[PDB]
Amino acid sequence: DERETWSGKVDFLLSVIGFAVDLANVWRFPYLCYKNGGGAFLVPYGIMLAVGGIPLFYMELALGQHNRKGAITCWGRLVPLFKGIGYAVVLIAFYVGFYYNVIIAWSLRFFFASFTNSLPWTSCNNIWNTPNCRPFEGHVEGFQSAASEYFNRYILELNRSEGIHDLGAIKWDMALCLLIVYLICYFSLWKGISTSGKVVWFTALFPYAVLLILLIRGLTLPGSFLGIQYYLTPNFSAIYKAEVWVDAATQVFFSLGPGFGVLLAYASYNKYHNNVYKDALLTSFINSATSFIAGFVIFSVLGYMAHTLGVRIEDVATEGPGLVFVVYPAAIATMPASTFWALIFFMMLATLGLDSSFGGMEAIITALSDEFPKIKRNRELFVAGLFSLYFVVGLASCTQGGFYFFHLLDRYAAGYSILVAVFFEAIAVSWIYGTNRFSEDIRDMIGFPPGRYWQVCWRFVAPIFLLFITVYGLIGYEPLTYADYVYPSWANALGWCIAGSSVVMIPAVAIFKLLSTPGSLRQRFTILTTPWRD
Amino acid sequence: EVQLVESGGGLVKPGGSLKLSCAASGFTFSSYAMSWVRQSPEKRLEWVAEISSGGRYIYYSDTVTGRFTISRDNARNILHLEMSSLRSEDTAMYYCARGEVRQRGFDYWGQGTTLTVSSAKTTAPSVYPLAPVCGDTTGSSVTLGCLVKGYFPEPVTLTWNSGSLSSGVHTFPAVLQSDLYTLSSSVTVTSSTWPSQSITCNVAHPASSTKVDKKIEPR
Amino acid sequence: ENVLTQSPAIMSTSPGEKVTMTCRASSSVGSSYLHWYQQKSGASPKLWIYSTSNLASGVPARFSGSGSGTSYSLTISSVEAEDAATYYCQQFSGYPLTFGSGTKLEMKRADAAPTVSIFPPSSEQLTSGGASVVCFLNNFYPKDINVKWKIDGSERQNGVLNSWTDQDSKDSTYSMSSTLTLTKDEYERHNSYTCEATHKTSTSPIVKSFNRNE
Ligand SMILES: CC(C)CCC[C@@H](C)[C@H]1CC[C@H]2[C@@H]3CC=C4C[C@@H](OC(=O)CCC(=O)O)CC[C@]4(C)[C@H]3CC[C@]12C
Ligand SMILES: CCCCCCCCCCO[C@@H]1O[C@H](CO)[C@@H](O[C@H]2O[C@H](CO)[C@@H](O)[C@H](O)[C@H]2O)[C@H](O)[C@H]1O
Ligand SMILES: CC(C)CCC[C@@H](C)[C@H]1CC[C@H]2[C@@H]3CC=C4C[C@@H](O)CC[C@]4(C)[C@H]3CC[C@]12C
Ligand SMILES: CNCC[C@H](Oc1cccc2ccccc12)c1cccs1
Ligand SMILES: [Cl-]
Ligand code: NA
Ligand code: NA
Repeated sequence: DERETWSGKVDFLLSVIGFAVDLANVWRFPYLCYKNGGGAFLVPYGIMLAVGGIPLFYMELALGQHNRKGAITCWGRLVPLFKGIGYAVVLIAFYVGFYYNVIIAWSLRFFFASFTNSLPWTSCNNIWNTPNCRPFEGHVEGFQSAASEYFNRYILELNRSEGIHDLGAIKWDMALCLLIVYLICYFSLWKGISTSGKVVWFTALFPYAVLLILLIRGLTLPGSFLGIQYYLTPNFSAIYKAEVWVDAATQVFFSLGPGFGVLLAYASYNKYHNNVYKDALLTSFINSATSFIAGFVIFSVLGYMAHTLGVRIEDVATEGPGLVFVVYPAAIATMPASTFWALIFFMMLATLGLDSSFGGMEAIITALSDEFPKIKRNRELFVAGLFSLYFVVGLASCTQGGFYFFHLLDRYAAGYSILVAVFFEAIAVSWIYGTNRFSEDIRDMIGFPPGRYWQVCWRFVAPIFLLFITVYGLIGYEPLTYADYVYPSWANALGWCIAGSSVVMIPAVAIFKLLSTPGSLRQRFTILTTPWRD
Repeated sequence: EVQLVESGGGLVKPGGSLKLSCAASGFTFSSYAMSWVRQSPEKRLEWVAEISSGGRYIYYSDTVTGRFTISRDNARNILHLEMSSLRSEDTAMYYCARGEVRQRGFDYWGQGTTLTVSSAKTTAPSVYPLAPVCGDTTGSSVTLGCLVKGYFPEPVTLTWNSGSLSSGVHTFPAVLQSDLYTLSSSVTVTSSTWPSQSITCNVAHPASSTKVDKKIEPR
Repeated sequence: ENVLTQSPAIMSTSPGEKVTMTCRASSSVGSSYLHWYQQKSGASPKLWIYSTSNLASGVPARFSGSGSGTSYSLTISSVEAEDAATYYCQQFSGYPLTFGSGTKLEMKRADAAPTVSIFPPSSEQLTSGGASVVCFLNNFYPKDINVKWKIDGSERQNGVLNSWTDQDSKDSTYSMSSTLTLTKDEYERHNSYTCEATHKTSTSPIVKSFNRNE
């Protein structure tokens, strides 16, 4: 037959970089270095990257290029008994689309909010403020910074929600920003990679320009070198601790995207004899290199705050959305030409998420187009049907309690659910399908087989690597809370529906296909353990 | 270490079938893609077929596709090439080569097995001793000869005094004329050594069950 | 298919000199898919250079590889007689895989005249009804030689078989057999047989004859 292919090699490389490089490279990696002995954290981060992360990254990329199909068909064409893996992964990515784009909407709201010479989040004398407002971050819960109250009491209006039961009014300024996000995602994804592979040129490259600028602005700041000290001063007392190796393992596995069917779908439009092994190493490196660079951008500024603004580094060295929507903007408002750093900062955050949202959506579309040609012949219709569902339900995230809705999905939509999914991917490839066939498949593509190193990592390391994460992920479990709020019992179990909603397709479709193929049980396993190419 | 031994193969008639085999030993045969390369009697290398590690990826040259079938026995570590509708242009020595990495070529080759495709029929040679003329027995050295004429197919085995005499020997390669090979060998020794000592020409043509020894008397 | 042509086809070199051989492809080849093989007379090929410039195991450092696109070359810094062989290039970037046309490297030496011997039919062949006269032209250089047959005084041109030896690995010389076959009747109807060799050495040819009686 004939399947569409990238109009250029860079279009693919940028689509994969744009997917892999997002906010977690900015608001989590530097925190982990800071939290876990500085430069010493690079040791377990690098080991977990070379034995768990990149082996899984390389697998899906190779596996997607070789089978020329999306996530559902590929795993059906590989281990038919485990076609449910594809099903599981497709709607994990479907769930994530309900909260991830909320971050891009916030980034655009702060962008539109920065069109002035007096950035609003710098003062404590506005209508949205409390008597307990501080000019900069402290370490007492009831006394919040001027930037934290702007984000919480004006942008979010989160003070008006008693919990997830009380979502309250829809913020149509937010609802509008969210629509602009899905509009961009539409006119970039409706015509396929012909146009998608070109938008990533901007969304994946623009952040590097901003990083470059902010890197120079940060290092030229007084106190910049003090932040770099807090960032990278090594302390190997941590390497002996297990919770560090978990942070490294978990960040590695999540900063890269393996198993989400995104890389699968992306590599599926590669040429069969493309050197995907060269592509995996290059793209992996750039993802980690970007986090390492972004660390300087953040901590040069974080030191300037602790040096010239009189704050304790522990109070501003934070992670998650608080770092990009509260902490870093506060420092900008002190700098001259403040208005300039804001606009590029929030555009960087937007472009950092957009190209990741692209891959998640494309993983869904591609997977479904390769299984239901009715929607393959009607792409522009399917995406509008998809994105409108995303927008309508997305209005809940634009309510006054939308964060409680956001935090709920961020915990359950893809946390354990993807770990178990990739666990079977690794088992299906290395054990059911076979490293022999897999290596033989790769040789035919790139001309040489994988080294014994990669084969050992796919067969033993990656499973325990994922197991290592899933075990300790369950040990440190505690019910869902945000600030002084404790989610009700029913909301907790709701996230378990969402988690198991995907994973259940793995044993379900196994059962449904075991009961649909005729023969004896070993006669049925053998019919469901032989690939389509055979 | 690594060793490859090609087997089978000899003379077939146009249209016939034949099956060649390569015995691998000294490495994990099932981990390496193997290929059949051949060399025409005009000494030209031509790749024929490649089979992947597990035999799931097969490539044929456009000159043999539909007629040749390459296969693999990873249990006994044997490589196979099944030939059908054989043509005379398929006459060559067939090599079994190991080449798993394309960026590395064929790092190990067998010794070859020979395939002759002809409608010509097997014939035993006629061995003639080339005793010199009855002229002056001048010179320190004297040159004798052996004429192996009118046989088919290749090869023969020519030795002097059962192989004990090797220096001064020029065995000329065979030339095909009208579906028959002709071969000659020249040996040169000292005039003191002959006919003082015996010089015999040992010819062997296993295709015709022929094994002849000719002594060189100076009649 | 990607045709690979090699020049020169045959090449003679004195030990110690520098040889260069070329391989030109009809379609561009990735520098990492172009290999070289050395094949000695009557033996199997051996991988010599892989990925344009990387020497195989057991290959001395006097060999180097170079090139890109459609033009590659194998170079020997200072040749040794154990390098006399035919060298084949190969591409592995496209099916069908293709081999170059070969470059035969031969050893140069000082010119040498042939020692010519002539042999009449044996009575064993005469019983069969055939008669073939043989001429050996041994240990001469260079390779090109020319033979001429004469029955009585007249020159005979047809009914002849010529064979050439490979270059001797000892003295770098060549040798050739020439066999003229007649019928026994046509053989017994004349009584002077002559085999004269024209070689680069002598201006006049080297002649060897016999008469059918003595
Ligand atoms: C830029 C910094 C801040 C981030 C951490 C650096 C990584 C990009 C480096 C450090 C350890 C490296 C790895 C070290 C071990 C190897 C094994 C290597 O595979 C082989 O050993 C040969 C096998 C073959 O060639 O087939 C491939 C690259 C890799 C994974 C390296 C990949 C990249 C890694 C993760
Ligand atoms: C091309 C348009 C594309 C769609 C843009 C979507 C933007 C979302 C709607 C924003 O709503 C306005 O936002 C302004 C900023 O957040 C507010 O200005 C307030 O804040 C400004 C600073 O941000 C001050 O300069 C103003 O005086 C003050 O009214 C203003 O009240 C509010 O109604
Ligand atoms: C200090 C920091 C901000 C420097 C910025 C890094 C920039 C210059 C680097 C990081 C990522 C790199 C890109 C990564 C991938 C490729 C694919 C390659 O086929 C073309 C070049 C291209 C597109 C690179 C161009 C330069 C690049 C954008
Ligand atoms: C940093 N590498 C990509 C992140 C990845 O991004 C995605 C992975 C899968 C689907 C996604 C859909 C929309 C946006 C992002 C998606 C996520 C893993 C867990 C939550 S988000
Ligand atoms: Cl990271
Ligand atoms: Na991104
Ligand atoms: Na990332």
